[PDB]
Order: sequence, then structure tokens, then C-alpha cells
Amino acid sequence: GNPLVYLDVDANGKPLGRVVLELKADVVPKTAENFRALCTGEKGFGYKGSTFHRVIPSFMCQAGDFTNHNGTGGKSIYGSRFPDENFTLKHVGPGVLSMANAGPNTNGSQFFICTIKTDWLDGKHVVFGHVIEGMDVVKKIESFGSKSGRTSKKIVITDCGQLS
Ligand SMILES: CSc1ccccc1[C@H]1CCCN1C(=O)CNC(=O)NCc1ccc(N)cc1
Repeated sequence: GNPLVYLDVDANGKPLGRVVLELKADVVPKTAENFRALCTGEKGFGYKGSTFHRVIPSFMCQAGDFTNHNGTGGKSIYGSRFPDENFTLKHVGPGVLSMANAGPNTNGSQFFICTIKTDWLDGKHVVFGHVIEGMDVVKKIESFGSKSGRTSKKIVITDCGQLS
């Protein structure tokens, strides 16, 4: 079946809790596999110890830049970038997990979790999963954001991996 992966999140060193995600490998196997491997760190690099660098309330929480820590970096398990796999899943509501990008066919490692229906991103960002458990943790992260994206606390993925 589809992989389940987790992110354990801290804010200013204080544990917020765990987010569990289903990766829709049945629909986007290449994109799901990239995220899964970056969660386990099995290639020698990954999300562990990286941060949520842009958080905008009533929009999304963005993370995954483990190279530059500012939204300019990250890489995939395939190379620096890989193509948009398909746009079959939509941004249907809160909890949707989607690839951040810098235009068509520039997927790397950066991702976001939506806190509302962001239907205007349909066809532009590849949706590849959703939150199974821990929307309360997501809502906490959201609360530390601002209109500009700057966080008022340092939000760290302290651990991550695969559950099944
Ligand atoms: C103000 S944030 C924003 C605004 C309009 C549309 C999209 C967004 C944010 C959250 C939804 C995801 N997103 C972006 O992807 C904005 N782009 C980037 O942050 N690009 C930086 C970047 C991303 C991926 C890669 N591989 C390299 C650089």
C-alpha cells in the first residue's frame, strides 16, 4: 500500500508533536518515492534537522530546503530537479501535501501542507499526499506564521521516517 511517513516537529526546542502523512504512491509514484526517501534519509541526505522556513496563516506551511534553509535550495533523490509527474490530485482542503516549485518542472525537495482549500494551485503544483494525523500540530505551526511568511519561532523537523 501507500507509504506512511512522519515528521516530528519542534518550536524553539519545545516539541509540538508528530505529523503523519499518506503518500499517494498509487497516483504519483515518482513524487511519493522522492518524499519517502528524503524522510528516511536513506540516500545520505534528507529532511531531518531542516526547518519550516515560510508559514502563512490561512494558506500553508512550507518546508524542505535542507541545503540553504531559506527557500532557495533543496534537491531531489533524482538530481537537482525533476518534472511535474501529473496533476491528477487537487488541492481539496486543509491537510493536502503538495510540491513547492519555481515554475513548471522544477520539483526538488521543498513541499507545503495547506491549511485551507488552495484550488488556485491546481495544475501548477503536484499534490502527492495528505495528513493522516496531526492537523493540531499543523495548526500550531500555522499560528507561528505571519503575512510575510516569516516565523516567530524556529520550527524544526527534529526527526522523520517511514511507519509503513
Ligand atoms: C507567497 S508563497 C506562494 C505564493 C503563490 C503561490 C505559491 C506560493 C508558495 C506556497 C505554495 C507554494 N509556493 C511556492 O512554491 C512558491 N515558490 C517557491 O517558494 N519557490 C522556491 C523554490 C521552490 C522549489 C524549488 N525547487 C526551488 C525554489
